Amino acid sequence: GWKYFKGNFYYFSLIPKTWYSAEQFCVSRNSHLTSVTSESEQEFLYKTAGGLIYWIGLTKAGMEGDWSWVDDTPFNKVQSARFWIPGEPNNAGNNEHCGNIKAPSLQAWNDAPCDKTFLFICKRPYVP
Ligand SMILES: OC[C@H]1O[C@H](O)[C@@H](O)[C@@H](O)[C@@H]1O
Ligand SMILES: [Ca+2]
Repeated sequence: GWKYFKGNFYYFSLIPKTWYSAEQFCVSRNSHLTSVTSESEQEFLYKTAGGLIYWIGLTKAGMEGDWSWVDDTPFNKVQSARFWIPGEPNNAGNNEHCGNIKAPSLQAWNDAPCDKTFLFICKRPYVP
């Protein structure tokens, strides 16, 4: 069951996977792990997550370890600053190169090891 919000459908998984296995599941359903591009979308996502941890489309790109969205939405460092949990991203064990929705708050995101298994959220555009 996909949920609808502002022009996109979202799949909140019932089974946990690593970040990449999650992304492949999304891709098999003509989607991607979700990007987050506004306060209203962040709010929709974290509220729907209901306090459980879900992989989202956050991952590193480039030598400098810049964050990026797997669906290729340009990542806006300034506009996204308010969406991380205070203290994140912290790159623990120098091995946290993927991101999830963790806290039920506008400040929701944590960076975690890509090989950890969590539920996940796919995002699929509706094309009229
Ligand atoms: O204390 C916060 C810290 O908790 C755990 O160690 C992990 O979830 C880290 O990703 C996170 O940064
Ligand atoms: Ca972290």
